[PDB]
Amino acid sequence: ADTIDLYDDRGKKLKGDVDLQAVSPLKNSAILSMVNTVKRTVAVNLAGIEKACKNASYGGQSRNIPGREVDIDPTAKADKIAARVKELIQVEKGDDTEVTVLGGGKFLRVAAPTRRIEAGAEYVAGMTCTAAALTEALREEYNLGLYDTPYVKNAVWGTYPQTMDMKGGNVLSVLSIPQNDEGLGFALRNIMANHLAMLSQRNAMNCAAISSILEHCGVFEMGQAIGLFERYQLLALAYQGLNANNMVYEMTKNNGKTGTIGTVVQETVGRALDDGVISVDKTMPSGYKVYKANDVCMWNAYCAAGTMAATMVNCGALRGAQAVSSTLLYFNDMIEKETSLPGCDWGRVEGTAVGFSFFSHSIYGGGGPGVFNGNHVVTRHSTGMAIPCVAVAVALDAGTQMFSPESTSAIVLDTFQDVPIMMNPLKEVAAAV
Amino acid sequence: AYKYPSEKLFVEALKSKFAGLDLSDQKVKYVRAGYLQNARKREFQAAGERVAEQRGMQQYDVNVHLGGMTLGQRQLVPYKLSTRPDIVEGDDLHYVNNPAMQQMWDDMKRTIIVGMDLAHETLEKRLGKEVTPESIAGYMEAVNHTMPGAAIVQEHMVETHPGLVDDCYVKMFTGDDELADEIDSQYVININDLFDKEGQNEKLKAAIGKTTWQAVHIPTIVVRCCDGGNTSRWSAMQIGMSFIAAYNMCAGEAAVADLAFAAKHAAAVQMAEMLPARRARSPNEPGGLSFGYCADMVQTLRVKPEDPVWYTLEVVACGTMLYDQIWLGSYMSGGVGFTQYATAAYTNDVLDDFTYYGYDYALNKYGDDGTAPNDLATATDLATEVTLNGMECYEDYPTLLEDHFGGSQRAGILAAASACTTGIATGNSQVALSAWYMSMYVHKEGWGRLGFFGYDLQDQCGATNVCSYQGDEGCCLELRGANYPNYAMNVGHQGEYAGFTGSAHAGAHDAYCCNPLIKVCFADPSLVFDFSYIRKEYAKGAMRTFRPAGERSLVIPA
Amino acid sequence: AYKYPSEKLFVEALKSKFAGLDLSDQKVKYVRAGYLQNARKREFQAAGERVAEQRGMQQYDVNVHLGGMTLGQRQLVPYKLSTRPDIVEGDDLHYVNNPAMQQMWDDMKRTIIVGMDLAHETLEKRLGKEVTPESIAGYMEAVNHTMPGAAIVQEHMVETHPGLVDDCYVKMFTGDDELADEIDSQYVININDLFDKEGQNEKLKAAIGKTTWQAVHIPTIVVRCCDGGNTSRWSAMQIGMSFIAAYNMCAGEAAVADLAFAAKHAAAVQMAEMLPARRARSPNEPGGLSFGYCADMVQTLRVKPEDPVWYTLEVVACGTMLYDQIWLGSYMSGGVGFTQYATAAYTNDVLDDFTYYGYDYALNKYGDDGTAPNDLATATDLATEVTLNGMECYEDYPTLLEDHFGGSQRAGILAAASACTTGIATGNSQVALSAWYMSMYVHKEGWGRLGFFGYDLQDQCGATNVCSYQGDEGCCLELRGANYPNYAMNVGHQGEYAGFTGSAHAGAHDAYCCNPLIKVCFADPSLVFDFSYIRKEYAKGAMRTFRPAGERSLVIPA
Amino acid sequence: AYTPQYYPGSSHVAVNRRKHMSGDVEKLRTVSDDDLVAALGHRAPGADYPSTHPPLAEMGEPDCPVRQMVEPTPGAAAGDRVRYSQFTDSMYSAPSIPYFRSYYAAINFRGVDPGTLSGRQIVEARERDMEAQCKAAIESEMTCPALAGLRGCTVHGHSLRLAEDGMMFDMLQRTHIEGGNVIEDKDQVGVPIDRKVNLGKPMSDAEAKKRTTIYRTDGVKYRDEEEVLDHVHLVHHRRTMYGYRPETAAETAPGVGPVTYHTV
Ligand code: F43
Ligand code: F43
Ligand SMILES: C[C@@H](OP(=O)(O)O)[C@H](NC(=O)CCCCCCS)C(=O)O
Ligand SMILES: O=S(=O)(O)CCS
Ligand SMILES: O=S(=O)(O)CCS
Ligand SMILES: [Cl-]
Ligand SMILES: [Cl-]
Ligand SMILES: [Cl-]
Ligand SMILES: [K+]
Ligand SMILES: [Kr]
Ligand SMILES: [Kr]
Ligand SMILES: [Kr]
Ligand SMILES: [Kr]
Ligand SMILES: [Kr]
Ligand SMILES: [Kr]
Ligand SMILES: [Kr]
Ligand SMILES: [Kr]
Ligand SMILES: [Kr]
Ligand SMILES: [Kr]
Ligand SMILES: [Kr]
Ligand SMILES: [Kr]
Ligand SMILES: [Kr]
Ligand SMILES: [Kr]
Ligand SMILES: [Kr]
Ligand SMILES: [Kr]
Ligand SMILES: [Mg+2]
Ligand SMILES: [Mg+2]
Ligand SMILES: [Mg+2]
Ligand code: NA
Repeated sequence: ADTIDLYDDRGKKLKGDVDLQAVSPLKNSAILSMVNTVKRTVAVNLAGIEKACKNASYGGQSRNIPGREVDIDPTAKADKIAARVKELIQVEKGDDTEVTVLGGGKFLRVAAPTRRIEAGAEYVAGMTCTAAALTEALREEYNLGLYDTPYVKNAVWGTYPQTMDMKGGNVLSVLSIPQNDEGLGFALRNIMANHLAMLSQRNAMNCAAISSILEHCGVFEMGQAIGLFERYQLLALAYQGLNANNMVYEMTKNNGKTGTIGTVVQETVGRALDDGVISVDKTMPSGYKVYKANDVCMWNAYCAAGTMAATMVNCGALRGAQAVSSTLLYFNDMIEKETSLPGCDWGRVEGTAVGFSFFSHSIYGGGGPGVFNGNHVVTRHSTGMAIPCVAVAVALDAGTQMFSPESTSAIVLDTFQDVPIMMNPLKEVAAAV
Repeated sequence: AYKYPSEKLFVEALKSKFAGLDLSDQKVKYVRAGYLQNARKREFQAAGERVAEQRGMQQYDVNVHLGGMTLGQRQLVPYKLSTRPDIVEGDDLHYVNNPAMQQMWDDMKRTIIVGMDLAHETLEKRLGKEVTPESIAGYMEAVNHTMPGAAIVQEHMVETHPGLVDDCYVKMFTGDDELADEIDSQYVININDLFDKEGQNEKLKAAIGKTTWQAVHIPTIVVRCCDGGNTSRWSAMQIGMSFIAAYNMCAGEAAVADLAFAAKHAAAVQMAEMLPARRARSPNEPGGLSFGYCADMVQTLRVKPEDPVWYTLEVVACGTMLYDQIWLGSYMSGGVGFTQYATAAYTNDVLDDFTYYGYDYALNKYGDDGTAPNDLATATDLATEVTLNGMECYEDYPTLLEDHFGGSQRAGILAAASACTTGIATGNSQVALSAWYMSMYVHKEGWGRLGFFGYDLQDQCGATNVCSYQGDEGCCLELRGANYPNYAMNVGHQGEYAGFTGSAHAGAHDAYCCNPLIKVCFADPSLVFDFSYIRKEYAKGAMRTFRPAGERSLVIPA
Repeated sequence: AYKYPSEKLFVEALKSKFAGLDLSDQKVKYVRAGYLQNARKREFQAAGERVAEQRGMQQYDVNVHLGGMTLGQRQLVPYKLSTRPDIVEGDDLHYVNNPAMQQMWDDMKRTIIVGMDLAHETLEKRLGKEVTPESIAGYMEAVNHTMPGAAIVQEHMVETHPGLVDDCYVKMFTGDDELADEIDSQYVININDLFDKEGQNEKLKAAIGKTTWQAVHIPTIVVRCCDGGNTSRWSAMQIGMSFIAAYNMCAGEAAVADLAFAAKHAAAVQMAEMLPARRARSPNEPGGLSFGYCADMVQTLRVKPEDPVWYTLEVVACGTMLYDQIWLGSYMSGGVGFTQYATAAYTNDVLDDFTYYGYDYALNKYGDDGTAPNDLATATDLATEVTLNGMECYEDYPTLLEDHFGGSQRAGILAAASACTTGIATGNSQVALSAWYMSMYVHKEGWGRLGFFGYDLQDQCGATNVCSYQGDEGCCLELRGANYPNYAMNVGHQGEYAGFTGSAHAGAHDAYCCNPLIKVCFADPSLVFDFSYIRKEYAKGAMRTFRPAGERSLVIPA
Repeated sequence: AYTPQYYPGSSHVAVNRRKHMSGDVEKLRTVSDDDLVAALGHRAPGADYPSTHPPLAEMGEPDCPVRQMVEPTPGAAAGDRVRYSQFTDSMYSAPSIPYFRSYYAAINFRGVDPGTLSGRQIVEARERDMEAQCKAAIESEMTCPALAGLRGCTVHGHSLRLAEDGMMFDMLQRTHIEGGNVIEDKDQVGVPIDRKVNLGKPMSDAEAKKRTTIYRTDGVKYRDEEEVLDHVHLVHHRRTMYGYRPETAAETAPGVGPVTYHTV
């Protein structure tokens, strides 16, 4: 079988000779917990609800419904509203329901009970039970009646159900609605990179882990980690996302002062050759050496680790997210030229990076790296080996972006910054083994 | 204030249809003339003969009607556009035959509103550019060259024929009077000049604030070839090109992607969002159009807000045609379609009579516009009186009943009159919605009939969902639209809902219902369709005197 | 069989563009004339002057191009339609300016194929009706009166002007010759007459079986007002009306709903299915169009199956225009758009030269059409030789490189030549797909460039996804389309994929690629656009000699 | 100890490719800082570097082990704006070809965002870092000032016939010849500048062909560069095989057929 050594975010060894299956999404209790956490946890913007009601700006986007203001102050009653929400959504005493006031009353962290997920088919019960509980709590707290409660309901739920989503509403998730899935099994792929950077508190090693875990959880749900492809995906998860054998950490550290995309390429090849993952195959008349992969899935995993380390060294040096698109492209383009072996995901990282570069530097769509995700038409094409790098680049940015994590995902930071699986994902995954 | 007169508003149209007829007669002689009585049917039959001969295949033929009868065993009657002298044949109000109707929809579908503040913040933050009135002026020139489909950066570009895209343009608007006055007026929607009644301009400027917005209208020919999903994308493409030229940016650098995300999403205000899979549609299609937005597109409110009924019924005319004839009668079905399900709401001054009667009743019982109690008791009183009165009109005037020959038409008009009266009286759209369903229920028990087989799905779900706050039931009327679940299927409601959404804000003497950006955008007289007098435009289209955009005569042979 | 000549196929167009020029010269004198060199740009400038005067607002103005330069600092060159004598200005091939291109797409979008067997089974089972040639004949008359928008059951119906909907019609077709022979031929697509070559008619009839289908084409004007989602609904409504009349049903009983479900869903064959939210679109839009269906709409294969290259390149012309110019260049973006990204594939006989060269190489090395080994080694040989030859052509003829001035154009044409050669040689679409990506990889290393910033997203994903069998990666090429994930964004690929899908079935001397129902439906000469000679139709549109449907001259002023 | 080999091929063009990749490119000219800054058009010569965010030392950074071991470039430490240089290169044997400009940047420079297209190649980086990378490229044998030029917009010309005097077509004519030297008197987006940047003499035709990385029929014919064609084939084949199944057995799967190579 395959074994890996597990290392934490500071390159300290956690556990040795861990069975690769023990970090599988299907087996590792910490990964299972992380999935459950992002499914059932939502944030409530009580300040946004208060503002929408007081200014009758239901639905957002400069909407104003003259005369239909409702003068309520939920941020001043946040503890009372939080207690009612908890009572309304909790299934059993002592269950895993949590409702916590944050920001002095401006926001609510709502971990809906896992039973409400279990009792449904999808993941939206957290969003919907919270929106409903909050609507009821506001109605009761402010003695609302027949003809004003509908407006307050739109302050919570946005333009739902005229729209399929809670557009302009004030119940937030790091997931999107299921109807936005591009295909089968894509819900865990639909996590905005800005969100991922905030989940990790801009710790780039933890961001790699959180993003890689959730991406490969998606790939398993898509049915693209079956049989031989399970080993293929699990090695990529372990080496790119879980700092297996400390390879990502060490390659980044040894190239952090003077290194470049190209020096990380060279280090990856040298490590593959030294470790026996690749060998010289034939030599051309010029002296150029064609390599061969002795372990094909492992060669991919080394390329995945190198792609990530290259992202950390190049975006780290720039302190800018935008270079991630070219890093992913040219790390893999040049490792192929260096070896005559295919690069990460056999060209699918390079290809993702070509279009991602285009749609982060052109008029046609996309945006800065922070708006992409594994469900985005531009960045969906690798099975999990591109987006973790994008999230890391977003975390490393020191302030070059228009739509930064702080502007789109501030509430995500506050909601999850005390959640152990997000504070130390690598230690949690190792401890679960 | 308004005083309801002695002669019913619908009598003129009856006398113009039936010169010399005693309007109390319940009986009539049938001559069973068939189609030859009607000039339009005769013209259609001859058109069908040409069609069949030119293509070698049978097409239109009145004699294919079943039963060995052609249309017109009874008298085929024409339609008067309400408040207009124009009387037209019914076929002239079919949307396929009526270019004013087609262009009203094209004008909405090809519109997107796009903020400029985020783009300007990008230029400052990422490039360190200074945004001045002079740089904005250069941008506005660039965008009005490029948006119709012309080139500004590359070499050896091929372009759209300017004459085919002559309706495409971009104007800016802002609550900041100092900036608005610094830009050449051809590029600016002048809020102060267009909204000079009842201080509406100051309400709009306060609600928009010192923010800058672009009203973008892409070419009609494009949305005709393509769909409403084209609009926000096309707009964003040429916005991006214009920023590249106007600020000397790299023609494709990371910051351009930020401009694209702003123009396409972060600062984009669509007229309508997408729809679910069973009725899958791109954005900017009628199913996604909210009633608040539909009411804000209609501009009679800025012309004569002192008569809230007139604006209300112009919104009814706008919405009933769009939602019933084009959306439900074509997008969601097709064929002969649903012309008269909608014409009942904007012809022969019937709804006008019923609604002005209600307005007068409410003015004398409850007081002035917008001051009646916002409660179920008040909705009950107004809806019941307005509905009874209208039913008595249909009962006392046999040719009025004959005009609204389908129960669904009568249901929609009686309920609209009821809900518009309530909205004007209370100033509250949600209370008016209670009155709408009240009318339906009263009507049903009076005559032991209401509408077509599936007319009152939403009406029997109706009263209980007015004041629900549950996830897929609760919603303020302004934000409801043609995808609100109960409303997603059936004729004879959606445009009326838009109408009395307008009626509530007209009764409150507001400047708009739901979005001030929509309101300013559609006031602009540079649009092809005149959104300030819907029924007059429909008359033009029916009389073949409305010139639409998007024709291809410049590039086709004779 | 075919012999590749000694004069390159593209030389004629070069000589017609540059009278007297030494085609080997690498340098040229630039005179920097600007737009006044070009009649079409001068016409556009004058058109923009009228637009601006008429509406009070600046529009097109060549002088707004950045840098103080107008288009035409180099020579602006025209385009020869491949295999045609017609040379046109490039703007004449912009889809907005070209009614033939618009009508080709409208003819696709307004088409739905609907089975009749389920409906006949319903009438038998639920009503005990007998379905005969005589009852079917009565139905076909009914449906050709009703489908354009005319009434058959109710009284006082208003109808579409038959001249506005003259392009709308329904024909039936069937593998059962006995039935096809009993129906008036004006109502029948004659499979035996249209598919007389190489036994194609017997292949189609065997694939369809003794089943009966309707080819429904709703009015162009309707899909222009609305969208492609209108098509199956409009069809079903009038199919339903026609069954009610032709079988004396209750006009609205439970059995009618069974006919509706059959017409809308259970027996309905859409041209294209819906798309995900990011690019939400109704059915019957280009993103949902599979390459197999696109190839099967083109009819050159029934005209001259003995020259597989001609049909292949007509498919390329159909697909590149639709997918790049209309779909990606408008629905998914807009503006000036993507005319020349597509014209590279259907003008100046360039792709023709590269592809006939490959065809001759394959014939001499591997043998006749369709007999080459279906393997990666064969894809490698053909793609490398065809790509190297084409690159050498661009290197040896500087004005050829100048024609395909964008690398994206060169990449698509070199790879299309490679994959079309491989498809014709091997008769296998999937092997041809390996050849397509091989060409890209060879090209990139030769010149150190390929296409635009984002051109080879799909191509770097490409080779590894040809033979994947994973959920969202694996797929045979015939069933891939413009929503296959890697393909969902970028120019220079989709229409070429359709082309060499066709090439593989042309090489195999099949009668169709993917669906025989589509093949028969679009062979019908009653369509407005001639699907049997795409590039000839494009030339007519570019020369303003193509008459499209859907115009409104009958109901507008002048 | 791993020795990079960069790229296959034995022709002098492949040797030039490895030179660009490895950074072993000869300096052929000098461009002063003030001249380069004027050409780039992002700030006045002599002006302070504008900022997009405060210096890192002033605002501090999140607690991140990667930030703590990856050294910021000087421009990142300073908070510079991300700016760019963009070059277009003639297909008539310009020394540079777009992808190898991007490999040069990606191998030899830190914190860079290179982009490759057919008619333009861009390097985005923090402004002062961008300037250093552009100076290195523009002063080196990677650049001929007739066959290549700074073009931040309106890039048309890489695939066009050269002007009679050897200059690549530029719709904005940002450069022109004066007495045998290429002069630049507009910035890279076409704005006139108040100076004449003298970029020196163009490469002769023979020099361009000795220094070029492009394969074409009038130089090193691509068809004869078998090692490169072998490399392309091998990478395509292995991508194809492993997409089917990522294992050695896929390399002889049914459908591969008798794959063969020229030099191995
Ligand atoms: C076949 C149906 C069942 C169905 O699914 N739709 C039908 C027919 C359909 C067809 C009729 C076209 C034709 O005549 O060929 C169209 C035009 C839709 C289309 N396919 O284009 C239509 N009805 Ni219907 N349908 C209407 C109506 C109605 C009224 C008419 C009652 C009366 O006393 O005349 C009744 C329902 C009711 O009783 O409430 C009705 C029923 C019916 N409606 C019965 C036919 C009734 C009959 O046998 O005569 N429609 C109306 O109530 C007014 C608007 C009118 C629509 C056309 C327009 O809006 O101009 C038309 C809307
Ligand atoms: C601003 C961008 C970045 C972006 O997102 N899109 C642009 C511009 C956009 C605009 C240009 C319209 C105008 O001039 O105002 C349009 C027409 C799309 C639109 N908005 O309608 C377009 N490109 Ni572009 N674009 C093209 C192309 C190209 C080629 C041109 C290279 C050359 O040597 O001339 C290069 C990419 C490359 O190098 O591979 C290119 C880049 C670019 N393209 C650079 C501008 C380059 C410049 O500064 O000159 N396009 C082409 O390669 C051919 C097709 C051509 C398209 C028009 C048509 O198909 O007819 C047009 C397609
Ligand atoms: C990426 C995506 O854009 P967003 O990132 O969602 O704004 C998508 N556009 C496209 O794919 C544009 C493709 C056509 C223009 C570029 C052709 S290469 C769309 O609008 O749905
Ligand atoms: O008769 S039904 O009510 O089914 C249809 C009315 S158009
Ligand atoms: O320059 S880009 O490749 O972004 C667009 C080409 S149309
Ligand atoms: Cl397996
Ligand atoms: Cl010259
Ligand atoms: Cl292996
Ligand atoms: K349309
Ligand atoms: Kr959240
Ligand atoms: Kr008409
Ligand atoms: Kr042109
Ligand atoms: Kr914008
Ligand atoms: Kr809309
Ligand atoms: Kr009133
Ligand atoms: Kr009743
Ligand atoms: Kr030509
Ligand atoms: Kr034209
Ligand atoms: Kr009629
Ligand atoms: Kr049917
Ligand atoms: Kr389609
Ligand atoms: Kr191949
Ligand atoms: Kr062949
Ligand atoms: Kr390359
Ligand atoms: Kr310079
Ligand atoms: Mg008054
Ligand atoms: Mg010569
Ligand atoms: Mg033959
Ligand atoms: Na050889």
